[PDB]
Formats: sequence, structure tokens, C-alpha cells
Amino acid sequence: HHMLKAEIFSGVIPALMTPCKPDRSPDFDALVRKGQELIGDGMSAVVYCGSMGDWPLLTDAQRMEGVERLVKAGIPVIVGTGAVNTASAVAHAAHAQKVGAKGLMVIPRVLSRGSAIAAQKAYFKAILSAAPDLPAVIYNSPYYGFATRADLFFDLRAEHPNLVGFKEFGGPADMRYAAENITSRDDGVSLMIGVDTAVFHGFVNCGATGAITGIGNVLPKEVIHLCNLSQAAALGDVDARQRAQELEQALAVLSSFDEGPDLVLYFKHMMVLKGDKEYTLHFNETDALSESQRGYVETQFRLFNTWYAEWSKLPGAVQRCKA
Amino acid sequence: HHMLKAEIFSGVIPALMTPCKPDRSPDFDALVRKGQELIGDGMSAVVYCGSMGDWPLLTDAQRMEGVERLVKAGIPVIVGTGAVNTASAVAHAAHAQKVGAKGLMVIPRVLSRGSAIAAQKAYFKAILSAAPDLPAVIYNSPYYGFATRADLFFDLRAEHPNLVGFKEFGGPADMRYAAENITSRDDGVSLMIGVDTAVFHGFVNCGATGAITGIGNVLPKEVIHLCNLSQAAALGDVDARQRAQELEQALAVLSSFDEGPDLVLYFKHMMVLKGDKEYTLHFNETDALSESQRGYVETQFRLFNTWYAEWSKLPGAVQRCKA
Amino acid sequence: HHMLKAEIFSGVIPALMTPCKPDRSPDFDALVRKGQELIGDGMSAVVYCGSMGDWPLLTDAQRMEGVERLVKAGIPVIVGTGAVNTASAVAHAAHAQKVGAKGLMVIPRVLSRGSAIAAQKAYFKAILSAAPDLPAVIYNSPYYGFATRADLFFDLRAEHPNLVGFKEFGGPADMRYAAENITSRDDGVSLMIGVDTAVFHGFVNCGATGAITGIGNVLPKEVIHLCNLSQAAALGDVDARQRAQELEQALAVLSSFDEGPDLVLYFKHMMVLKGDKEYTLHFNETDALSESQRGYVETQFRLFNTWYAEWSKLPGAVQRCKA
Amino acid sequence: HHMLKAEIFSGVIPALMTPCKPDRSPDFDALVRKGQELIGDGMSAVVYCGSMGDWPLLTDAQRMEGVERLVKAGIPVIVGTGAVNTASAVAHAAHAQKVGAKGLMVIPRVLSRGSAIAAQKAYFKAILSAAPDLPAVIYNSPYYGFATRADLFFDLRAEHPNLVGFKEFGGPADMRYAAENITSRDDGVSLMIGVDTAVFHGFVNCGATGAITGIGNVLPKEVIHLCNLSQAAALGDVDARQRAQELEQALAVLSSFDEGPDLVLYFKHMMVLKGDKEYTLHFNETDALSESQRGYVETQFRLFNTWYAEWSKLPGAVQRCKA
Amino acid sequence: HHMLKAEIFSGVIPALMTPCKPDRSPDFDALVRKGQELIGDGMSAVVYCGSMGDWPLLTDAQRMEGVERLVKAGIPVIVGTGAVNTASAVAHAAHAQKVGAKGLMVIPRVLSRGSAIAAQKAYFKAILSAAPDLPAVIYNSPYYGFATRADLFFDLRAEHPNLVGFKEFGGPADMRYAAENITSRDDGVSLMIGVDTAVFHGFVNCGATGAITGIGNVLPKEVIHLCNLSQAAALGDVDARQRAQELEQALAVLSSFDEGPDLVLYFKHMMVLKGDKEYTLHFNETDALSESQRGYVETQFRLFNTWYAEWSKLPGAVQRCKA
Amino acid sequence: HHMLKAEIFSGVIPALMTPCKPDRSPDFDALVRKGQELIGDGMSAVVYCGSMGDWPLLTDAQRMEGVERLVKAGIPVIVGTGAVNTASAVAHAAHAQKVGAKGLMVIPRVLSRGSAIAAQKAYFKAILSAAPDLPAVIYNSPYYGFATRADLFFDLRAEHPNLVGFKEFGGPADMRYAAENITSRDDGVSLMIGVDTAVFHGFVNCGATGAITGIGNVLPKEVIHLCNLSQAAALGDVDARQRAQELEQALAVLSSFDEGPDLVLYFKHMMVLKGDKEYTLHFNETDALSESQRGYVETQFRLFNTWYAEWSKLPGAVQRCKA
Repeated sequence: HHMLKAEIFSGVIPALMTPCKPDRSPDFDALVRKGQELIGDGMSAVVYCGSMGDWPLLTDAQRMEGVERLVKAGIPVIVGTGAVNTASAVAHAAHAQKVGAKGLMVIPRVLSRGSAIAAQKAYFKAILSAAPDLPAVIYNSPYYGFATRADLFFDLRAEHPNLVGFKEFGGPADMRYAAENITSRDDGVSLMIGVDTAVFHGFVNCGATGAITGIGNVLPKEVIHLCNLSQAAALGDVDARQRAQELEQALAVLSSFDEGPDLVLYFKHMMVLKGDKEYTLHFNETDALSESQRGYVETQFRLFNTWYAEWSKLPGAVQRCKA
Repeated sequence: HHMLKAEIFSGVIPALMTPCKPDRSPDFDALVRKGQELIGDGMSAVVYCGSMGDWPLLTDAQRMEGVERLVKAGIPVIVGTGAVNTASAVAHAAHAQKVGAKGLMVIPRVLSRGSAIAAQKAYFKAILSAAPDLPAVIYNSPYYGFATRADLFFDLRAEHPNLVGFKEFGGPADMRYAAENITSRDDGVSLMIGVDTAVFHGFVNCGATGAITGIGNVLPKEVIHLCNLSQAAALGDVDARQRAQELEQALAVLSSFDEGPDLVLYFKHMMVLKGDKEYTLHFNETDALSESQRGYVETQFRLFNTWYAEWSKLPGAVQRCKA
Repeated sequence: HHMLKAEIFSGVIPALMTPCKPDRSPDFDALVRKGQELIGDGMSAVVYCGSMGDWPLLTDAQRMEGVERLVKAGIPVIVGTGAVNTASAVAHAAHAQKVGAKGLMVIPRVLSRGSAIAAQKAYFKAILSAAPDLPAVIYNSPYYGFATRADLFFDLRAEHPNLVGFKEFGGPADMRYAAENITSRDDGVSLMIGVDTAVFHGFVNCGATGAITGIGNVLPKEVIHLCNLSQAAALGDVDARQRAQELEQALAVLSSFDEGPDLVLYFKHMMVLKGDKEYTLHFNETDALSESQRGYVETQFRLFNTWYAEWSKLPGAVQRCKA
Repeated sequence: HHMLKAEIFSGVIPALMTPCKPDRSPDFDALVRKGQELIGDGMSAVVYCGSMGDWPLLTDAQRMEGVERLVKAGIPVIVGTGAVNTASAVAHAAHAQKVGAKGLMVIPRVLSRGSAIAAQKAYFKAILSAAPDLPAVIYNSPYYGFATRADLFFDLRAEHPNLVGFKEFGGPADMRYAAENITSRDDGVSLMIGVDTAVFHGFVNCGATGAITGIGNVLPKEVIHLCNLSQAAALGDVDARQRAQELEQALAVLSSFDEGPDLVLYFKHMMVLKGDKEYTLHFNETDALSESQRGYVETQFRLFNTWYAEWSKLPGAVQRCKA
Repeated sequence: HHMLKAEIFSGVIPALMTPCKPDRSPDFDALVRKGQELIGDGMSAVVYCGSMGDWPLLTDAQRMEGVERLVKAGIPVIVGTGAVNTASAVAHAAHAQKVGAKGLMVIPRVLSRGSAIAAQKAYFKAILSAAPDLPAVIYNSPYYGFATRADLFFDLRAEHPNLVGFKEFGGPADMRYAAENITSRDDGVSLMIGVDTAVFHGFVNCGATGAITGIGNVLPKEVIHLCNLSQAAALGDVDARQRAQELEQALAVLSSFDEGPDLVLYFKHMMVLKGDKEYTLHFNETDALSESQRGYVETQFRLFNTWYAEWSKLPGAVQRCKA
Repeated sequence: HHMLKAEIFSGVIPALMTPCKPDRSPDFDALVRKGQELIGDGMSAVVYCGSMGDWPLLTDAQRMEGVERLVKAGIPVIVGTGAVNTASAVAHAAHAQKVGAKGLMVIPRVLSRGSAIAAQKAYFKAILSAAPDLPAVIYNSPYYGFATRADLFFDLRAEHPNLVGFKEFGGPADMRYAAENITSRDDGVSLMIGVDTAVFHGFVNCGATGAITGIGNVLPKEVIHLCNLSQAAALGDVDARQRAQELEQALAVLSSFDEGPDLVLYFKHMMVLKGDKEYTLHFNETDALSESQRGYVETQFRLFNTWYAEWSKLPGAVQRCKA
């Protein structure tokens, strides 16, 4: 069969941060405000609560409250199912379906049996089964000590028709593996870019349908610009292919913070630099950038903004592909 | 100064499994029964709730109930502080001190900022600070994407005098590193063996004071025998050095299950093979050994038991060092 | 079901060398003589034509002639299907069944699509299908740029019930993987030792049913002695476990030539040192040990023989387990 | 001495595929037609039968028939000597000289003694000696488990003056090694690009004289364009250096299929997409791209063609350097 | 505090070669001439005697004579403290301060205790203490079997306020580590580029203040051009960012000789190609490029010069940023 | 030809430490006393000045004075040629021949061109040429960033007949490589054990003629005992093969200090523990074991001594093979 790809996995999709109130509990009003703003800027959906959202630091109830709030605001939500155990992940998925979220981000099993593929298969089945009506994407990362390859992916999809996507945070070779062996069938399966540094490669070299973004919370217009240029390049455009690469290269240092353990520290600090004070505090009192880290990101943020202010005036694909 | 090592980190110490009731909730009565039995067999203390105890699958309340039950039974308890976040780990530590546990097993930060050493330092400080009166051991493993080396260990101990030990699950070279650079000072610091395959190396080559054991839940007398022989070898005994190595080698396959992701599946199945039916079920309904895995452990369990039944009759150190 | 393991994959089984006539064509009369001798010495079967037999240097017709000759002599033969292409491998298998060989050694695809698992699956199916009545073992080695894991093995066996074994030339961890995940089911599947250095580990730690041997062509009685001791150790015998390891250790250097590219040069030279002049020449005129290599093997052969002459007089398991 | 480089190793040189007749035997008429077409398009020579030509799947007689047919058509032929054994490789070389091929591609020993450098030296000598009048290039690849370095190359060339080139399929560092240490002497030695992804690096950074191409069978004009631009860049041209890199980058995904095990599956499928139906079947009945692989290459082929149709209209070096 | 960076570690700074007289003793007159010339060309300082200067081949007295000569000529000198032992390194540092050199390049301990971090800490302290009034940069390289990380760097700087810089010869990830964690504080610390291939990355992505250059001895105007363009790119300039990368890419092969063991052979030969005959001989009579190496560098030197002659005429940032 | 191995490279040979006077200059009287003592204990020769002797910390004159003193005392001396440059190494070699040392230890080039094999070949030639009448051994270690393999070794020996040995400090596989490919010819070439942990493997598995020892300075009788047992095992003795391995295993921790950067700190401290106070100070004022390192070696030294005191009373090979 030839099947339409799931619309919820198309376009540019921020994985939202959870802002803190002054008492270091979640500020759900601020979460919804930012979600609405980002959709207004041109994002197609949001992911909540992912690693950008500090999921391990929040209770399941808090995450579910945030999901509810975002959905009730009319924002298309892909729910993150990251969890300490099967029962928790399944609860996230069941709640997503109950409240009318639009998609599911299936995160592998951690802490108990993480490297066991047999465990991962059962865990994915349990999560998919809990939200059968929601399109689902599996996250694949070497962080888990195992890879979901084509065999496992297609065995899951045979029993779980909601499994329609594959989100790669790993390197370009892993994204290439997915494009060649999983996501280029006729059957409605979507590759999603899952790390900020792989946008051009994903869209142009790998046939990606959409990008889940960290840095796009901070620089939405610039990240949408890059995604648009990269999609135009994927149509064969000559100018856009050149401009996309220039923009990705200039964004590379800021995007690279998404690859490391301090991504929430860096991206919340950049939110603060753009004037959003509610991103000042972290849930853990001692989590903070070092003095050098703060200086480095400030320098690099100023550099990118200065370069973009002039580059973004250029004629041709640069104008055509703005958000 | 020359300081006595902490007695709680001496001897042979099972990291207890949590048995399931038929509804897959914890059977605390059975947990206490086994803890009492193992102390009776010659174990010096127990660890609860560690990875052997399925900590990620239990609520914090359940773990704390188990700790309380064990302490109220008069069992010396080292509390596992494994957690999804700082607040949870600190709560485990605070509860340990409140109820009169005898020691603390400090597990590093996971899932959020795991590889960041700055994060680990603050996390360890928070945990140690929460139970200042309890001797504490830090667990060190490559699983965490970072190592606690001498610099960090001594900076922590300077501010947290309860930090008196260092539990290595990693390879023999990592245990050697600890012995050479951390645990061989005069100052009351203890190296603990933290994987079942490193007992002889730990006691004889590395000066270990005690062993935290997985397989010792199943084969307590045989593991105490190995530890005793290895301690006698550490005094310079010729016979015990030879016999310890023979026994470790024979135990090696069964002990090696402690190194992998399926350790709880293997060790609960061995408990069942020895007649303890309460170890039949797992908290997750689908977690089970495969047919081949079950056959392999059954074969190897029979082999070891047959060999030990005859070897354990030999004269000399083999008799002297029995539990 | 519980099924008997295939008898053809039990015991000690030399992978025969092909001796050269003076014109460097195969000496089939000598091949049959040695095969008969080795069975007489206590070997259970032979493998022909494997890498020990110089398969790439012989035509398919020559290999098939040798197989025919061995079978007509009443020797139980496991046929090697190593080949440059599918059609060749399938021809070897079909001939094996036609002439009444007793088993099949399934070697993976080489030179064309070697690392492609999809290719390997089809290739194995083609070979197994060509000799449905012959018990078959798949050879697994990192040399091929891929591993046959449990999933592939069981998918093949579901469609090809003749697939009943798994021959590992790789390291002890790979043999352990096979024992834990493939060969310890109740269903009649056999692990075969497939490198000379892994005999004790295979029988005792991995449940192996038999060994395919290179060095056993040269030292049949000594290799059968080691296999017998190792099998007795697998029953739980204390003495045999100690003696097996002593004998393996003494054999280790000579056995290690089986791991390298020059195995046929080393083992033919050892045949010559024992008085079998027909092993002097190689099919390629320039293939020869260097002066240092020749000196090294001569020294090590003398050393082992001297040690064994005295060690093999010891009482107990050493006498009980002789061929 | 200063010596002219061998003309046969200059320019752009497809390693031809062998098309199948409907019965999966070679279609030699079609082979010659394509060879003639590609020379007409601007290729300087062809390689037959290399890995692109499915050498392991064909008999020696079939390969030699194809070589004869190509030579009799007046096509300059470099003969591939890939073989299962020395006698076969030497036969290919002797036949090449007999029939008037123009060059020799010397492929290392496989399957027997592959990693032994002593074996490789003798094997190369045997092949070179069999066609003394034909200029010869040695193929160097990590696939063989050994590298031909300067010492071996110059020892061979001292005794075999026909050895005048060095074809690198390995990475850019290996090509750099060859340029720095082997091929930049005054003495008539040529570096040949031997993988489709290394064209610019080879010509500009490494002094290459020519390229043996896989993708150039499918996209001859575009590959000649890239080679021409890269050669102009090697003269110091500013525009060509920029344009060469743009074209290589756009060709990179299609070229990357040359690096993997499925190169013949991908490139025959692309031939089919361009209308050459005789490239439909493979010699092995079950060798075929998967559905995803087919979708991936189709998408990427369309993308490249669309981009090139517009990019190739640009003024300057892009026009000057067309085939 | 916010502190000005040390001016001596700004700009472009050649690590000078020591030319030989015909008797293979140092030609100090020629050393001073070249130092003066390079300052005249636009270099800000020189380093002497570093690895470019053949420090291990010269006596301490010879190095100190060269330093004296350069300082007396009015050239700003950063003194290299590379040494076989602590006493030697400290003597270099003490002499630097005595004669009025402007900075210190602190090279780690070698040959005795090289991998011991405790040894490195004491060694750095000894060197820094010997020249307290001179700004100092520590060289960091994997060549030493250890890395100076932030902890060690800041512990040294707390006791040695002259430690104000960090020179990275390692890869881009190591330079990134330094920028993120060491050199981006407000406190007057400078990252210096310490390998010729990392200029753009250092200035733009890592906030570098200056570059110590090998190839800049040979191509001073072109290296200053690259540094200027890269510094303009670090201000946010669009044109300069593009042009810097074009120039770095064209310089990449010549710059890459700085990464290898033969850097002095390559760069002295290039000096000879530009007409400086005093760079003909080496201190060791047999040290010389091979014929292929000489051909390779000659080809690549001609290529770069031809490309630059035309590229350097382009309007815009290329003109603005010339030396 | 069949040639006698060089007697100077036979037996057990300490690489002497250089004791310090209270002013941290060399105590040559003490050096000679210890050298004489060790010969009296049963050592066959000494090496001076090697890394054990702190060569990088001493002047060439000091080393040569020590060599002279040892030779004038009638001790057979193998001179270490470790050096910062060719001229220094050659001076050591020339002096060795002048004063009547009995052998040469050829150490590779460091600090300048270390990884360049062309450089190493010329450097070895220069050193060998400077002492043509002295038997010479080349040291081979991965520390140098290159390996001397058979090709280089035999090319050197063809022009330098004094090159008669090969000293391996690397792992067992590297020693095996040497035995198989270099040192097992008939031609008078000797493999020397060059790290304390490889004694049994060297003599029994690799045909070594002698051992250069670090720990043997401290425990001469025990190291000679191990060497004697290992040599008896190399004759085929059953008892000695078992006892050698027991003794090596017990010595393993103390021997392992020879593998690391702190070998001189550990072995001088052990000399002090045995009552030799002249081994208290190091040439560098701050070089000292840490508190933990000191505790570790003290514990392990006591353990070994206690075990040996009883083990060394056993009948059989243990008595026969004492010094």
C-alpha cells in the first residue's frame, strides 16, 4: 500500500522546557504561553514532557498536568513517554490518548534491563498498546545501549499499526541507516530529525518529514528558516541547498549544546538572554552553568545573532524560505 | 590519623531481591525472612533496595517500607539511594538515618546530567549531607558515563566525613586504581567488592574489606566460603590462595550473571531452583528468562553444585574457611 | 519438545588437511588413509573440505571426489560448504546428500555481499534446502563481518529443521552468547567448539557437544584426552576439571596456530615432524613457513611432547580419560 | 629518472557491471554495447571484471570471454584479477596479456592466508610476472586485513617494472598516505581514485591521475564533469575548486552506495531507472534491494537529477569542464 | 573580576625554525633575521625554542643564546620550556624572565612519569614559579598521555597568577572543551590555537585570542590573512566567515604537515622552495624528506600558491583583511 | 648458519636504580655496591642507565661515570642508550665500547620524529655503528608510537651483525609475534623479557634467553627462583611449570608496578622497606608516592613476603630451582 505520512510528525516541533515558578515547581501557565507563542511563530506541534522538559525531575502527575494544559489550549501535542518503569510509561501513553494528544514519542526502557532487546520489544509493545489511536514515533539513541533496527521496527509495526515513525538522535550514519532500511518504504513511515545538529542531513540526505528541536525553543524563526531551506533543497533547489548549509553551519555551536548533558542549562540560559526570565531557575537548586560555560554560550549567542541579522537580508532562497 | 574501618562495610553482604506477592506487589514478610536467614547463614549485613532489589520498579514508599521492616527485625541495613532525581535520593538517605539503618550506598545521578561531573559532585554532597551519621560508600561504575576518581573522592570526604568507602562494580583495573590511589590510606577508608566476579582480586590484590553479593543470596554458604578463603589468602596463607581461586573459577559462570542486564531474572530463577517459590514472579509481567537462558542457568547451577559437593570435602584451608 | 542432539555433532572431529601428491594435486588415497587412522584413534567423524583442507585452492570437483572417497571408506563425513558463490555452496550440499555424508557445515557467503545479513539469510536457506536430510551446523565467525544471532538462527530453524547446530570459532564471549541464547534449549540443538583454543570453555562453561579440531589431526590422542577430561569436568568431576585445564594450557601455543592465517602451514609442518611426509608440499608452490616460524613450532612441539610424556602418567582422571 | 605516467591509468574509467540475460547468464553483447557507449560519453577505459562486474559469481571462462569481447570491440580494458586462488589470478593476468588488454588491476589474495603479508607479496609477484607487458595497478583496501605500504610497493616495483600504480578504495587518510609516500615520486607512478566518494580529494589533495568509477556507469557525463572540474582545480583554478566540491557534495549519497556491500544492487537498479532494462536481474535469484532501499535510491536519484539539471547551467567553470 | 587578556598571546605568532650553519650548528644571525622579517610581515611575537625549533636537538645553552639574541633584537619572545627534566625546564623559564622575554610556553613533563598527573602538576608549578612575572600558556596535547583539564588548570592559576592561557594542539573537540570550560571566563584567560589546521575553528567557534603557527613561517602573509578573516568572522561578518573557510580549506594540506612527525622537514623544505637556502640542512645529518614526500609538498606548494594568487584579488573581505 | 646466542643476554639482569646522595646527586659508590651484591645473589649482568636508573634525570656524563664504575668493578654491563637526540645516544654507545661494557640496549628515538620509521631505522643504524663490537638488543615498546617488526630488524642485522636481540616490554601478543617471526631462527638471536610481568610467558611460550628485571633489584632471589623454574618448565618439566606459574601469580602485583609511570617510585620505596636507606630520595625533590600508593605497596610487599616464606619450603621443583 501507499499511505500518507502522519501529519503530526511533519514540520518543526519544539521539545518544550518546563519553566520553574520561584518555588521550583512547574509554571504551567508559562509552559502554555510559550507553547502558544511557538505555534504562532510557525511551529507545527510540540513535544511534552521530553528530556528538554526535565522529565526525570517531575512527577508523572506534573507531566500529565502539563500535557492536559497544552492540549486544552489547542496546541498539537506529542507526548513523551520517558519513564523509570513500564507502568509509568504506559500511564503516560494512556493519558495521552485519554486527553486527546495527537502523537506519542516512545522512549526505550531505562535503569532495569536497558540493554536487553527482549525487554525493549515488550516495553515498546506495552506503550504502543496503551495508546492505539495515536501515531507513534520510537526514539533511537546509543545512550540506551541498544539500537532499534529494521527487524524490530517492522515486527512492532506489524502488531501496532500506530507505530509510524522513527526519531534518530544519533549520528549521521545512524540516520542514514534508518532512511535506507526503515523509513523509505511507501507505507506511511516518517523519519524525524531528533538532534539539533542533523537538520540538513535529515531532510536532504535522509528524507525526513519533520524535526524535533531544542534550539528552536530559543530561535524559532531561525530554525524554521533552516528547516524550510532544507525542505526546498530536498525538492532539488540549487540556491536553497547552498543557503541551508550556510545557516546550519552558523547555527552549529548553539545547536551542539543539544548533544550534551547540559542541554537544559544551556537552552534555559539562552531563553533568559532573550528576555524570558521564567527560564532562570532549575528544578534542582544547584544545577547551573559554570562561569566559563555561561561566557561561552553568551559569546556564541551574540555571534550567531549578529551574523544572522545580516545574512537573513540576502536575496533569493533566503527570503523565499523565511517562516 | 589512623582510623578503624567502618564495621558495616566488612564481611559478606547480600544485595537482597524483593520477592513478589501473587499480585506483583512486594512481599515484605518474605523479604525480612530471607534477610534473617542470610544473616543466620553468616552474612554480616544486607543492602536494600539496590539494583538486585528492582529499585526502579518500586515506589520510594515501598523501598522505605522494606528498609523499615528489615531494620525493625534487627538486620544491619545499608540503604541504596538509587533514584530518578536528587530529591528522591536525598529522601532515601534521610529516611535511612531516621529509622536507624547502619550505612548508606550512594548511587550516582542518572537520566538528567549523568555524565556531568559537576552534577555528580553536587548530587553526592546532597545525599551524604542528608545522612551525616551513617557511614557511606559510593558506587563507581562505567554504566554512569563517568568515574569517581581520587580527586573527587577526597574532596567529598573532606566535607563529608561519613564518606568512608568505595564500591567498584567495574573491572579489575578499576578496582586496582581504587586500591592504589584511594583506599589504601591509613584513614579508615574501605574498598568494597561490588560485582560477584571480582571477589578474589578484591580481597587479595586490592585490600577489600567486604563484598556486596548478588549470587550470595542464592549460594550464601559457598560465597562466604570463597570470601573466607580469600581473606585468609590476604593474610599470606598458601593453601587458601590456591583454594580460593579454584572456588572462584568454579563459581565464575553463575557469578557472571551479576554483570549483565538480566541479573534479577537469573538470580530469582536460581532462588526458585533452590525451592524458594516466592521468587517466581517479577514486578513486570513480561520479564522472564528465555527458554535457552533458563536451560543454561539450570545446567550451570547443577554443574556447580555437583562440583562443590565433592570439592568442599577436601582437607586443609577448604575445611578451615567454611562459614 | 525435548529432542536428542544429533550424534554426528558429538565427540571429536578433525577438519582434515588435503595432502598433496608431488605434482601438487590432491592425494586422495592419503586423505582416506589419514581419515581412517583418525577414526581408529578415537575421532567420531571428520570434516571435509574445510579451511584446514585448503578449500579455496581446490576445485569443487576435487572436493567432491574427496568427500566421496571418505564416505565410500565408511568414515562419517560432515561436508564443508565453503564457496565463492551460492551455486557452488548449494552444489556441495546437494552432493553431500547424494553420496550419503552424515552432516553439513554451512559456511556464510563471502566476497559478494558478505556483510549483508539479508544476503546471509537467503544463502543459508539455499544451502540447507539442498540437503534437507542432513543435520547441519552453521559456522559463526567475525571473519565474515557479521554474526548469526539467535533471531536469525531460529528463523532459519523454523523453516529448515535440519539446522541443529552452531559452530563458534570466535572468542569465549561469543561462545557464551550462543550457549546462553541459542544452544541451551531442550530442542536438540548442539554447540560445537570451532577453534582449538576453546575446548575447555566450550564443554564446561558452554555445554558443547563436540569439537571440530585442527591440532587434533596431529595430536589426536592428546586432543581426545583433553576433550574427555573436559566432558568429565562437565559432569561435575573435581579432578578432571583441574587436569583438563592443565592439559589445555600446555596445548595452548600449538592450538593457537588454528587462530591465524598460517594454520595449514603450521599443522602440515607438524604432520611432517611426526613422520607423515605426504604433508610436505602445499598446493601453492610458494606457501611455506618462514625460518623463524619453523623454528618456533619445532621448539613448541618438542616442549609439549616432552611435558605430555610425563604428565600423562599421573594417576586419577588423567588415566581414566585417555582415548 | 623522470618517466611519463601510464596513459591507461588516466582519466575516468568505469568498472563495468555484467548484465544478465533472462536465464541469468552473462549478456556479453550488452556488456560490449555499454562499454562502447561509455567510451563514447568520454570515459578513457573500462575495468572488467571487477567487483562491480560480479566477479565471484562468474566463472573464469565467462570473465575472460567478456574481456575478449571488449578488447575485440576496440575498448581499452584494464583486467581485474580478483580470484579465489593464485592459479586463477595468474590465469586472468596471462589471458589479459594474450588478448591485448591495456592494463592490469592486481587484487590481493583472499580466503586463504589473506592477512599474511608474506603471502600477499608472493601473490602480487605471481600476478605481475604473468603479464609483464601490461601496466599494473595494485588495489589497496582494509577489506583485505592488510595494507600495501611503500616498502612492499617499492620492493615489488624493483622486480616488476610494470607495477606503476596504486588504487585506493580506503579513506582519505589512506589516499593521503599513498600520495605522500608512494605516488609523488618522479618515476611514473600513478595514484588512482578507487571509491566514488573520494574524487575531489584524490585529484586535488592527492595528485591522482584517474578514477575508477562505479556511479559513472549510471551518470557518466556528471562524473566526467566532476573529474574535469577536479582536475582543473588541481591546476590552481579558483572557480573549478568551488564548483567541484558543490558537485561532489550533491553526488555524495549516490556515490556512497559504492562503499557498501550492495553496490551492484544499487547501481544496477539505477541503470534500470535510466531505462536500461538489461540491468534488471542479478546472477543470484534472491539478490534484490529491499523495499526501503529501492525507495531511498529512487528518491535520491530524482533529487540529484533535479539539482544537476539546474546547477549544470551555471556559467564559468561549470560550462568549461563539461564532458 | 574582569581582566584584560595578555597582549603577548594575541595575534599571529610563528614558532621559529632554527636554521643550520653548514657545520649543523645553529645560525643565530639567520634566526634573528627571520624573526625580524616575520614581525615586519605582521606577526605579533615569536615562540622560541619550540618543537618547530628542534629543541631536543639543541643544548639548553644554544636555546638560551637564541632567546637572548631575539630579545636583544627587540622581538617579543614567548619562550618554550620543553625539556628532558624539571631542572632544565625551570632553567629555561628562569632565563626567560632574566633576559626579558615577554611570555612563557609551559610544556608538560616527558620521558619520566609522563602520564602521572601528580607529576605534571608539580612540574607546571615549578616552571610557573621560576618566571612569575611572565604571562604563561600551558600546552595541551594527547601526545603526553594526559590532558590538563579545568580542575588542574584552575588549581594552578589560583597559586600562579601568571598562568593566563591554554594552547591546544589537539582536535576540534579538545579546543571546544577548553573554550566551554576554561577560557571563556571573564578573568583574562586566553585560548591559543596550537596547530595549523585549527585556525578558523579556534577563532570563530572557540573564542581564541591568537595562533601559534608553523606554516606561517613560510606563508606569513597568507596565514595573517586567514587569521584576520577569521577574527572578522568572529565579530559576525558574513563575507569574512565564507572567505576564511575558503582560505583555510586551500591551506589545509600544507597546514596538515604541522600535525605529523616530519613538520620540521616539511616546513624547512618549503622555506628552501621560497628561496631561503639557510633552511637546507637539518641538525641530524640523515633527517630528510623522502623523494615522494618532497614531490608531494612541492606539488601542493605550487597548487596553493597558484590558487592564492588569483583568489587573493577578490573584492570584499578578502581585500579588507590582508596583512 | 647455526650460531650461539650471546651470553650477555642470558640469565637474569637487573636494570639498576641510581641511588641519590643526600644532595640528590648520584651515589656511584652505592650503585656499584648494589650491582656487586646483585651479581653475588645470582644475577648474570646489569643494565645501566635505563629507565629504572632515571636516565632522563641524569646528565650524559653522570651516566657514563656510572657505567665506568660498574665496569671497573668487574660487573658485566649492558649499556642503556636512551637519549634526547642521536648525538647523545651515539655517545653512550661509543663510550660503552671504549670502556669495555659487554652489551648495548638500543632505545628508539624520542621527542623528535618518534613515530617516523625512516627516522628510527637511521637512528638504530647510528647507534649500532658506534659500538660494533658489542652485542646489541633493541628495545620494542608501544610507548614509542611504532614497532620494530621483522623486516626492519633483519634489514638492520644484515648491515649490523652486532644486532642479536630483541627486548619486548609490550604485551604477550607482541612477545609472541617476536618469537614466531624474529627470534626463533637458528642464527644466534635472543628474545629478552623486558617487563616484569611477562617472565613465564617469555621463557616458556616464547623461547626467551634472559630477563631484564625491575622488581629483581628488590627481590633478587625470588625473581631468580621464578626465572629458574620457568627455564626448567621450558625444558618440559611438569612440576616446574606448575610452580613457576604459582610464583609468577603471587609476584604479579609487585611486578605490575614495572608497567606504569611510577616504577622508580615504587621500586625505590621497596628498597627502603628492605633496609636500603640510600633509596629514600629521588632526583626530583617532589617525586614521591602518595599516601595511598605507599600503603598499597607496603601491604602488597608484606603479603608476598609472607606467602613466599612458606611456599618456598615446598619439596620438588621449588627446592631444585632456588638461586
